[PDB]
Amino acid sequence: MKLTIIRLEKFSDQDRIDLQKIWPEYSPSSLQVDDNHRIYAARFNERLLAAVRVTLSGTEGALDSLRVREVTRRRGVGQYLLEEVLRNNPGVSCWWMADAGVEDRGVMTAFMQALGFTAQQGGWEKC
Amino acid sequence: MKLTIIRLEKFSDQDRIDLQKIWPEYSPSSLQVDDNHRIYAARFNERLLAAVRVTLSGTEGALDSLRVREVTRRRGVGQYLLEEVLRNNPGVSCWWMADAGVEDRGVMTAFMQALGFTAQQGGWEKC
Amino acid sequence: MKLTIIRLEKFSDQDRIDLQKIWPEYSPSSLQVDDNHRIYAARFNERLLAAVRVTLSGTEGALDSLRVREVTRRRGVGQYLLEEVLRNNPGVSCWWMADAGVEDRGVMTAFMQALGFTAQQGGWEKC
Amino acid sequence: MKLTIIRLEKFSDQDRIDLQKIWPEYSPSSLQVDDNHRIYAARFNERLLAAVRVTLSGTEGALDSLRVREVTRRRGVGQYLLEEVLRNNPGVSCWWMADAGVEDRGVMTAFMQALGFTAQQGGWEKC
Amino acid sequence: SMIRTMLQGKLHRVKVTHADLHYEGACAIDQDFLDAAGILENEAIDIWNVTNGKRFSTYAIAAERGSRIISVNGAAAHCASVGDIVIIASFVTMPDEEARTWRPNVAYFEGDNEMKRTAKAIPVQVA
Amino acid sequence: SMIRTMLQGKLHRVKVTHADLHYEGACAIDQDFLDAAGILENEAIDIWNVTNGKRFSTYAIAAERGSRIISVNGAAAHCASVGDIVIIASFVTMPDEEARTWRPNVAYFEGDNEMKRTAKAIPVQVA
Amino acid sequence: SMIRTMLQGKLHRVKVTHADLHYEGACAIDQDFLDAAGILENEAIDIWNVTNGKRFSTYAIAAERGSRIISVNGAAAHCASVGDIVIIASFVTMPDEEARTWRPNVAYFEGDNEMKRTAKAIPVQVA
Amino acid sequence: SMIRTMLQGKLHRVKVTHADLHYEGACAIDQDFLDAAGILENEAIDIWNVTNGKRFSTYAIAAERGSRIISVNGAAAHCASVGDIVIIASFVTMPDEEARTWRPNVAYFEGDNEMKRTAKAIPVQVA
Ligand SMILES: CC(=O)SCCNC(=O)CCNC(=O)[C@H](O)C(C)(C)COP(=O)(O)OP(=O)(O)OC[C@H]1O[C@@H](n2cnc3c(N)ncnc32)[C@H](O)[C@@H]1OP(=O)(O)O
Ligand SMILES: CC(=O)SCCNC(=O)CCNC(=O)[C@H](O)C(C)(C)COP(=O)(O)OP(=O)(O)OC[C@H]1O[C@@H](n2cnc3c(N)ncnc32)[C@H](O)[C@@H]1OP(=O)(O)O
Ligand SMILES: CC(=O)SCCNC(=O)CCNC(=O)[C@H](O)C(C)(C)COP(=O)(O)OP(=O)(O)OC[C@H]1O[C@@H](n2cnc3c(N)ncnc32)[C@H](O)[C@@H]1OP(=O)(O)O
Ligand SMILES: CC(=O)SCCNC(=O)CCNC(=O)[C@H](O)C(C)(C)COP(=O)(O)OP(=O)(O)OC[C@H]1O[C@@H](n2cnc3c(N)ncnc32)[C@H](O)[C@@H]1OP(=O)(O)O
Ligand SMILES: [Mg+2]
Ligand SMILES: [Mg+2]
Ligand SMILES: [Mg+2]
Ligand SMILES: [Mg+2]
Repeated sequence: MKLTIIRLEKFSDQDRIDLQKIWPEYSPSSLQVDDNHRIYAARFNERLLAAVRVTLSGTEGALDSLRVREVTRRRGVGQYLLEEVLRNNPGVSCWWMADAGVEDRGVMTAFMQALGFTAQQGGWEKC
Repeated sequence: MKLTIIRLEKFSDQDRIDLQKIWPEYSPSSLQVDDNHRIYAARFNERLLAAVRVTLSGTEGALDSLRVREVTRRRGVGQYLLEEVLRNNPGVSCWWMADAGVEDRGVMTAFMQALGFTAQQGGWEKC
Repeated sequence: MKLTIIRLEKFSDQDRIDLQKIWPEYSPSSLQVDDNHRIYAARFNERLLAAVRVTLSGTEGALDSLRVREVTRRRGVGQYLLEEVLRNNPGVSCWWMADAGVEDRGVMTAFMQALGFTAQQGGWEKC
Repeated sequence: MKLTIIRLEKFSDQDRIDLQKIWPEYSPSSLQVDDNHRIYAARFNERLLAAVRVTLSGTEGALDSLRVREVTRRRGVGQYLLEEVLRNNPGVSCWWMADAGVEDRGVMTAFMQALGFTAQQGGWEKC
Repeated sequence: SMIRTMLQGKLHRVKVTHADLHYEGACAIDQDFLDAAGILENEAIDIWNVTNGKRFSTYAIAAERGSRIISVNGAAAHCASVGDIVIIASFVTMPDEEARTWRPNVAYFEGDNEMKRTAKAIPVQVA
Repeated sequence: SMIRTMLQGKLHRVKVTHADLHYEGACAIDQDFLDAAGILENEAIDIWNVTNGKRFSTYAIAAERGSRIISVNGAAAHCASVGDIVIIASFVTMPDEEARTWRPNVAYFEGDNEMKRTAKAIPVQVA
Repeated sequence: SMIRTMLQGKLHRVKVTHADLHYEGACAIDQDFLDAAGILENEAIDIWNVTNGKRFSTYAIAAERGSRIISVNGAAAHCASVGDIVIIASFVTMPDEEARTWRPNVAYFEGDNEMKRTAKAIPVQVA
Repeated sequence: SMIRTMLQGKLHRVKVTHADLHYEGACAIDQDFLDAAGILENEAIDIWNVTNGKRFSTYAIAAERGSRIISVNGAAAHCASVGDIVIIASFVTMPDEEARTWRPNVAYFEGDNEMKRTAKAIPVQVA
């Protein structure tokens, strides 16, 4: 189906294969999911193309491990994933993403700016 | 069906709904219809897009309340409605439309001129 | 069917109607046809568009009354009719057309020239 | 079928007709075929368009009688035939074609150069 | 310099008058009708059959001015019968800037191919 | 100056709301939907029916802004029924250089023609 | 700068000589025939089958000059059989000004693909 | 300035790997395959099905480089099944002068979408 943002609470074996490609450094299910530790993923034609982890603390929210598969970058996937994360957590009024793991901090900043985040020491904020 | 000019002698409920949109200021059937007080309407795909009232006095004829729905203006509907009114009342050799109710007298004059009417005090004439 | 040159030896009623349009001045069958007095016609989609009369005297041949319907001129019909007449009378080595009846002698000469005829007093020749 | 390079070990009657057109100077089967004397041919829509004879001597290989039908030249057929000959005799590290029979030595040299052969006295070499 | 494909003109609901497999090519149209819709002799046209649902593309030729002929000819006669109601359209290309203000040539027919109305715009369909 | 044909924009999975053989021409589309996909009034559009498999070409007209109407009209109503799910596309031409960086206008629909998402790119399908 | 699509040329009523699913691409045409109709190798052509009614589009390749071959190849061989009578056309685009004086290249065939006539215009169909 | 429509490139006899009504749009093609045939993401392509005879037009999207995927998606999945053998083509327009020397990008496939050969010309079919 068309590009869709989903919250993954349980993982199929396809999901497991896809998440290994998106996140080679992590071993599912080292990945914990509960009500405050979320994983959102972009799904397109029964495959995941991008993922991010979300940590909620009421009005504060942290983002880490945002990654879009190299093959499908600059097609708006990253942006749609993040907007759906913001939109579906309307309780959060302050978001943080630390610059950890980021390949290319220059690209990340231009992306986070398009989405309205301000660059700060160690990260990006929208708050 | 294609754009058609009709004389309405009886009104369906669709006609009533359509005439309320064309003429919010009037309450059908406050609207009297007899042999000398006519209503002509432009019909397109089972809906009315424009209407006008016609009063006949033999060789003299009055027009009032000419209105085309805003959404479908400048597509020739107003012009076709008026030509069919003139053509189908070939006994009338003198026509008058008073400038009453007119939103934009500037637009009206350019329209009535395209149709061959002369601007006069209080109205337009073709005679 | 496609444009075809035919020798008419017998005339249908369609042929009669068509020849009246091509030749209003003649009354079929005032028109005599035998082995030396021929009528060739251009036929297109079961109608005649052009006709000419051919008189043969062995190695000499006369053409008269060449006419293509006004509606279908300058589409190559006249030229094809004449080529088929020449081609199908390969015994004739000298052809004459008199300028009689011709509307526009200027147009006729340019046509007869395209076909390789020389203008002469009273006519055209190819010989 | 699409353009295909084949090694002909037996010849149909179509093959015989085709080889006569490609090689009018030879009479099949004057043409000997064994393990060291090969004929490769370009086949396209059940017809042969080009042929060449191959003589193998272990690491040395000779080519003669390369010809593409005139009608289908400069469509890449000659080049594909030769590449498939080289590719399918990977044991041969030194190839020779003598300039015998060649119509247009100028065209041949530009072709053999495109394929990486060097012009030499009496022929072309890739070695 | 993005180029759009725009409806140039249409003949709305003409009746097929002739259909014959043996005629040449491929829709013959009364001259007056072509002029009304801005369609040219030899131009590509699309034909949509309201009677039987078939949609096919061909090119237009002229039929005699005033004949009212819609002749569906050759292979196309598999797609329509005498008396079918069809829509005939052509399409042109132009830069986006011109396309935003383009007005098509539209002609409306009733009864025995009687041209009822020409216009330059199609109204908006309302709820 | 090689010119490519590029997907200009699409309405993805709209529902047919009306279909009637007696309506004029040939797909009426809510104004807002046309704007979202960059499609113009009178532009050629292709319609692909997911419900029944039919693929046909027509041209677009406007329907009243906010109506959500997808009206399949005239001959086209042989190709779709009320409630069918369709994709509507238009295509433009541009030089190869511009085509390599072109981004189409894409609009996504769910439920009762509710526009869910607009975008400028389609993701890459992964294994 | 409105651009029209015009019939460039046609082969009128040729006979299919070969049809095979296993051949490559997609209509092979005698060279002489292509020249007569101004059709180019690799050009898009439309094929209209008079024998069975099918209408399809493909592209032309050359067949050997003088062979008289009309070979319908690959997927297209689902659309025609050996002996079917077809019309082959191509279309070009040009500015409206040039289109008004355009003359197509037309070639007429009979019997075993014998070219009978070339011409530059199609006559007018008369009542 | 007559403009021709020329075969730009083709993928010859690829195998459909996926077909699903529920996927978005409308043929996803391995990146490497697009490059080989000069076909662009979002470009209009024609698909000819050798297995079942269907001919339809759509537009191309990218699939992951090296996947070998030919995915027939959305409404198009009514026209092809997993394992069907198809030909994929695109077409471009260029002036007649350039068209006479144009060479298409052609790619040939065997077995499990293994690219066997790229070329720039199709040979001439001989008798
Ligand atoms: C374990 C871990 O995962 S640690 C975390 C590691 N993560 C990373 O290293 C990030 C690697 N990069 C990525 O994943 C992607 O490149 C992202 C998330 C930065 C961007 O995702 P995308 O889907 O490619 O971006 P998207 O196309 O949605 O971009 C939207 C906007 O961002 C901006 N943008 C994105 N990429 C770029 C770029 N390379 N240069 C400039 N601007 C850019 C543009 O404004 C763009 O809008 P446009 O296409 O209209 O210009
Ligand atoms: C209770 C009551 O109803 S009181 C009466 C109230 N009525 C009003 O206030 C009138 C409101 N306006 C309207 O209804 C419409 O705008 C009308 C009747 C003036 C015009 O109807 P339309 O269908 O829009 O006009 P149509 O497209 O037929 O115009 C024909 C010609 O008129 C002229 N014309 C129309 N609108 C304009 C304009 N806005 N500016 C300049 N010329 C115009 C043009 O010459 C046009 O021909 P073109 O399109 O070839 O240039
Ligand atoms: C009772 C009786 O019938 S009396 C005889 C009366 N006949 C007449 O008065 C002749 C009336 N005119 C006609 O019938 C036609 O105009 C004819 C026969 C002169 C020409 O027939 P057409 O079918 O129109 O000519 P066709 O298109 O075949 O012309 C071929 C060539 O002739 C020349 N030609 C024809 N018409 C013209 C013209 N009007 N101006 C210049 N050259 C012309 C051109 O070279 C043309 O080739 P082109 O189109 O490649 O330029
Ligand atoms: C008994 C006997 O047979 S004796 C042997 C007799 N043989 C001969 O006389 C050879 C006659 N000529 C031929 O058969 C052909 O012309 C050949 C074999 C030289 C070339 O075959 P083709 O299939 O036409 O060549 P092909 O199209 O594959 O050419 C590939 C490259 O060769 C070069 N080439 C081929 N022909 C030419 C030419 N005429 N001029 C310049 N370069 C050329 C080009 O680089 C070309 O690549 P391009 O099209 O990308 O420019
Ligand atoms: Mg992306
Ligand atoms: Mg209007
Ligand atoms: Mg003529
Ligand atoms: Mg060659």
